[PDB]
Amino acid sequence: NSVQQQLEALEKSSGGRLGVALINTADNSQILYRADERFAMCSTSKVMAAAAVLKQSESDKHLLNQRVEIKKSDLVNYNPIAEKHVNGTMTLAELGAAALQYSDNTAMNKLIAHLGGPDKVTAFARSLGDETFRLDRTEPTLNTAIPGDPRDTTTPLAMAQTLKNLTLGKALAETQRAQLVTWLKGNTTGSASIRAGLPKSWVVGDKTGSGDYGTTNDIAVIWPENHAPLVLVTYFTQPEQKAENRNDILAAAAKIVTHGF
Ligand SMILES: *[B]([O])([O])C1=[C]C2=C([C]=[C][C]=[C]2)S1
Repeated sequence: NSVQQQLEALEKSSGGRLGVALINTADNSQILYRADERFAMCSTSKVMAAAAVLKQSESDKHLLNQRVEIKKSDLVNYNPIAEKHVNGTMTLAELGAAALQYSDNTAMNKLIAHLGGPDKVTAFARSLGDETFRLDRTEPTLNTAIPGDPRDTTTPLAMAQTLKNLTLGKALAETQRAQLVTWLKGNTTGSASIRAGLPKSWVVGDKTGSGDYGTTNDIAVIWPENHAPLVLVTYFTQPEQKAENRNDILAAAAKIVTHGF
């Protein structure tokens, strides 16, 4: 059975909608499945927010050390790093780390509020040639992931193309590009997702995302031991609002598309 058939068989038994975009930078060949369809990004959009601040930091050498006050009121839901700093301060770099590596929502909203709001993250994405990405809301409401809702969505292919540009490509200056990579490699939240479908020795940098309707996402950059890097986006969402998240589906989708490398 072909990869396309394995992914269609995986989607069918899953009770949800599967979106996959793999980019093999060796020859820029692509494995695509619903790759032009819109999915709620959920926390995977946190990569774009941080990246935007890294871009700013190219022309402002004092930015990433700029201190930001964390008060109790700033605490939305789920603030694993930010809660440890209430009545204190975090630098933008520490916020960019917390947002990516622990999926901290306080950190995400601080980055958004610094940039000037969700529209500004959208604007940044556009400047990278990404005409699909759109961030509309702050945390946690950006995770409603309602079917048919265009807010806070993008497509697997577009997000794979942008992630490639951000981590391996021309989007950021070298120093900034290297920091984003370092941040993604040190993710702590992606063990049961794409990483679970790959060889253990492979190096991986990823940002997971989950929301309502069982929306379960993960976007990764993969460095094999004897091959060029791979960029993989795996998106998955389900019909019913209180569906269970399904990281195992992302691990399964990762294993299917990499069987050959
Ligand atoms: B993300 O997509 O990984 C997350 C979204 C929310 C979290 C906690 C509380 C509300 C939304 S983590």
